[PDB]
Amino acid sequence: VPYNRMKLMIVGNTGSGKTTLLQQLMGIDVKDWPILVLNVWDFAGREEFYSTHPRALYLAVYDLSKGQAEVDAMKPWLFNIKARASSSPVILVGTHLDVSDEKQRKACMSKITKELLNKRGFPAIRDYHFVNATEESDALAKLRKTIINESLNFKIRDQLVVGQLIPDCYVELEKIILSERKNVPIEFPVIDRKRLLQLVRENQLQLDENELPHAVHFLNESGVLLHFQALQLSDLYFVEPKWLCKIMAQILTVGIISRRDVEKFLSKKRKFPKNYMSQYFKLLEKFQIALPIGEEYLLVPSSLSDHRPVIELPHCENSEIIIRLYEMPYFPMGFWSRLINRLLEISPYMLLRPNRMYWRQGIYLNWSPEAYCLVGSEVLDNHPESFLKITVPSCRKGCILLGQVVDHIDSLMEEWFPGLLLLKKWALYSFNDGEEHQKILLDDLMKKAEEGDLLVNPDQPRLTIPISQIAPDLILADLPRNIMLNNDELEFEQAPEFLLGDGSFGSVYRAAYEGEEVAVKIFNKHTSLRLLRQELVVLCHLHHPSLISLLAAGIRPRMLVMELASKGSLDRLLQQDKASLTRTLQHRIALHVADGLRYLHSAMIIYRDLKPHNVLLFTLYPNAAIIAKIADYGPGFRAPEVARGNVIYNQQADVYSFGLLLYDILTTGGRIVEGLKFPNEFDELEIQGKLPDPVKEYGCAPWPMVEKLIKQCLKENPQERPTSAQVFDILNSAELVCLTRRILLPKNVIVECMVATHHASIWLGCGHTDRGQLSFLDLNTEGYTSEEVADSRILCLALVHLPVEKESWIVSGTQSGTLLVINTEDGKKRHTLEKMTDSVTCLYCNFLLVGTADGKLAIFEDKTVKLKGAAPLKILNIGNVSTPLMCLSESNVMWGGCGTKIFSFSNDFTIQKLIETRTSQLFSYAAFSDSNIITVVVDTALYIAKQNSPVVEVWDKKTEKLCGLIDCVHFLREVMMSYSGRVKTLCLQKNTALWIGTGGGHILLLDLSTRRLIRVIYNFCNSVRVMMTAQLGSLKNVMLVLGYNREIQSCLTVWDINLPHEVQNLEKHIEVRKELAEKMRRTS
Ligand SMILES: Nc1nc2c(ncn2[C@@H]2O[C@H](COP(=O)(O)OP(=O)(O)O)[C@@H](O)[C@H]2O)c(=O)[nH]1
Ligand SMILES: [Mg+2]
Repeated sequence: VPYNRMKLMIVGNTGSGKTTLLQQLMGIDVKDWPILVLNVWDFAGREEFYSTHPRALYLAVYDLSKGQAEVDAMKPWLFNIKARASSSPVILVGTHLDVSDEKQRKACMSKITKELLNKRGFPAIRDYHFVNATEESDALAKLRKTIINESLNFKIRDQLVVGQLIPDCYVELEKIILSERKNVPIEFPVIDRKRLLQLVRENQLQLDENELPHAVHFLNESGVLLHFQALQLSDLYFVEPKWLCKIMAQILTVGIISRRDVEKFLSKKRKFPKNYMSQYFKLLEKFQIALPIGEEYLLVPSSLSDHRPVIELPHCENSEIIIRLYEMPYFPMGFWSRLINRLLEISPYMLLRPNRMYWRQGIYLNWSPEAYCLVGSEVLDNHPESFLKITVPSCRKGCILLGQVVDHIDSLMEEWFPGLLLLKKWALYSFNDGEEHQKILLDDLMKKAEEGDLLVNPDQPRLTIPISQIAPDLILADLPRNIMLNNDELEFEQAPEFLLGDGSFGSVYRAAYEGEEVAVKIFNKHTSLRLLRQELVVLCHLHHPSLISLLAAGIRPRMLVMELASKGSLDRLLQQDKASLTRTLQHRIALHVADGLRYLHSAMIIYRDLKPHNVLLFTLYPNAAIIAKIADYGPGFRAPEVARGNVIYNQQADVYSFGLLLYDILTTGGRIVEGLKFPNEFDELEIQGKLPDPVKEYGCAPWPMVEKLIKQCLKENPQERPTSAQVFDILNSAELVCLTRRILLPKNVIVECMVATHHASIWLGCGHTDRGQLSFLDLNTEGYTSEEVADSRILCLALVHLPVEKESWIVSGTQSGTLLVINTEDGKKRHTLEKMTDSVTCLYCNFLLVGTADGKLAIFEDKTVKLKGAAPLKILNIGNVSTPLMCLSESNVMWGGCGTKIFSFSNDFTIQKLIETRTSQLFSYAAFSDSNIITVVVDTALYIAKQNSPVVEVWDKKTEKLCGLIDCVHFLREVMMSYSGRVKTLCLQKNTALWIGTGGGHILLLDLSTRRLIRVIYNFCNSVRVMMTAQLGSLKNVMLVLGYNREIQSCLTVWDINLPHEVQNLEKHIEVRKELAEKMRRTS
């Protein structure tokens, strides 16, 4: 709809009469003026808004009776206007004509025809008038006509360039919002409830990702409300303009003042939340009201004395100091307060605190007679142009100070006062102490710097000056010793065959430095020096192992010598050698990139470019201290948020980009990268966020943990996405590396036993029901079936393998005592062996050993079990009706548990010793010692776990003695009723790893050679049921951990058998690099 509202900006200096001008025509006094409704902003006082937060017409008002001097005073105002809206209309109005002789009128008339109306650099004043008085006038009638017609003309001009007129149509929903924001009654008008207000007005502009940002954008430009977009009080805090302006302006007027006393006053004036108060102070900085000095003080630039304090500097002879001048036509408004804010952080030691003084128009830092710094404004007669003077003592520390000052000045101007980049840079020098200084432009000194000569007096050759004294910042004399270029080491040709690449900065060649391969950036005639120094500032102070460091810089040919990558960029590797891209290598690359991001984010630097083309590899050797680095720190791969082209980049954009990188790493084919070849789908795909399952879609081997990390990372909402610090923490995990698969079982399925086929599937029992039900899991497809095969509940399964006969059978022992034997190659071949006198408690198989609940051990001949109703070879009575067999271990002598005794068997099935373990109660606790044995692990000692024990007993089988206890509670006691500490199962690996499962979701990794805790693996599931060691169909060895996850959920987790080693190796890796980070940062 045809929006017909436009802003009127009235500017001028204090005492101009501009408010009364407005009155008759009809910090900032804001009121509507229906004529066309104008939103009139009367900048009554020094409202910095015109620089702190700069469809509008400008009315420039000045006092004619003051004259030409006032006209000149308006140049900064005009500059500022042009600097933010050169296309906007400007009407120049002189006032006080009734007390100003026409001499002044025509003097100022000629003044503006000579210096503003026909002068570039000012926003082409559209028209002008002179007014006698605000009583009324024909001049004012004409002015009103001018304002109206010109504002119409302006919007016509916008239609010619922008495409919008004074009835330009804007989405009506935005118009509605304006009205909704008008209707707001809040004591402390700070808005967050806007989300609700959207919901109050039905739900308009529902594209929160696009329409909402546009509405907000409009709301600031249209003069309705205020976002403050890196502040915390920014996005969710929309504030009434009247309060923002009023309160901050008042506090200025309510010069060093302690923060706390300001807080005291403010708390009485307006009871803001202390959180808001911290932001309040931050706003004072950003709006140039007050600058932070120490953490307890504010400078308050405005109102500082403007009578440069008497300062006597040490050093007096011309050769003792260095002087630099900046010639300007006028200082921009706010130039000084911004400059001061930057200069306050200067320090010659950053590579005692200074006695600082403030002039408003200058800063004096003291430190020491050895190194001090004075920056301030000075003006000479017959030279209208104002200008800066910088003075430092001529020595290395003085140089360092100078470098910092001029870098801040140039950066200030590039960001805030472009257009000037005027700024005539002069250096002062003399050929003899006691004489006057001579001026020279730095451009000419640069011409001489290229020659490398002394500055030579053209009239008298005997008089020369070593350039460095005049300009030690043209020659890079302020570099750290560590990066000064040694010209006897650097070896390069600049020949075509060494060209590695180029750009707007010049070109890059391959070279040698101190015997190493390096890359040399050359600033080949591209506004050099300034670009060079900008790069030097960024490169220094960033010293992380994952970044490309600087290996000396040199002004003689203007070079940056940097580290050259040995294996090249990731992108190439992805497309050229998947064999190198092992699972181990991939993980390490992810760590190194994550560190770089964490570091740069803590350094307040947004990378904005994470793609495979930017990742450099320095060795494919998986176990190296440094593998990947991020290039050039300081396309279709964009976050969907920033892809809109209407928001601001931040760490969350980088995080999203990282997630995509990780996705690209996961699928080593670079399948989405191949998608780039069809960019119309590729860029949109990323925008949609609808990425396909990396496993299913590309045929990529499973990698859980990472898979969910990517999903967690790539969220649509920036506030939901993980921080880069968190991303790293997640990547820093042995579990991440070694977890390979996780299969959930169907709801309400309880498996009490497992048999993996050693040849890729698992036979599962089922204790959920009370019926003999046998299930089956296909690891190749994660397929699952199940059928009832027996009456009573299946207790134990065993695999009979007869490779000689080319067949195998599953033996199912159950509660009834029967043995159901089923051919694995033929489900129809089912038969039952001689029924046992009690239930079957365990199976082992060659002989099929059947341990029953009455302590009886049946031994069946290897092949015999094929026949239905077959009887055992022999039967032994070990225990009794109350002492069941529960474990047959063998690692050809058997060992096992019977009640509280440990038995052992020969190859003739004779008892070789009955070790009563009840005597262990002399140690530990009798109710733990006196309990049925659950499992026996046979190594160089026996490891016994008893039912409901928290302690594992270690026995010396050679002497039958207790040789130690393992307290599981203790280990988890060190870890900060899920912590039952009950031991569930014991597995043993011959590399000394001992795997102990427990009641809660924890797995302890112990070191058998020292009996020490390697690591606690936890938050696995609710409870661990069984653990198996099994070789996969790929021949890879893994742990099969079956657990409960009560919602009776249960699941199978597959772990890489080398977990114990990965835990230790990873830990080492992380620590080594940690030390290197400190090494680098400390050198500086
Ligand atoms: N002689 C004369 N004085 C004026 C005229 N316009 C404004 N002034 C005086 O200027 C004062 C208004 O200043 P004001 O606009 O409040 O101050 P400012 O906002 O800082 O410029 C009143 O005293 C006016 O009488 C005029 O046309 N003729
Ligand atoms: Mg006023």
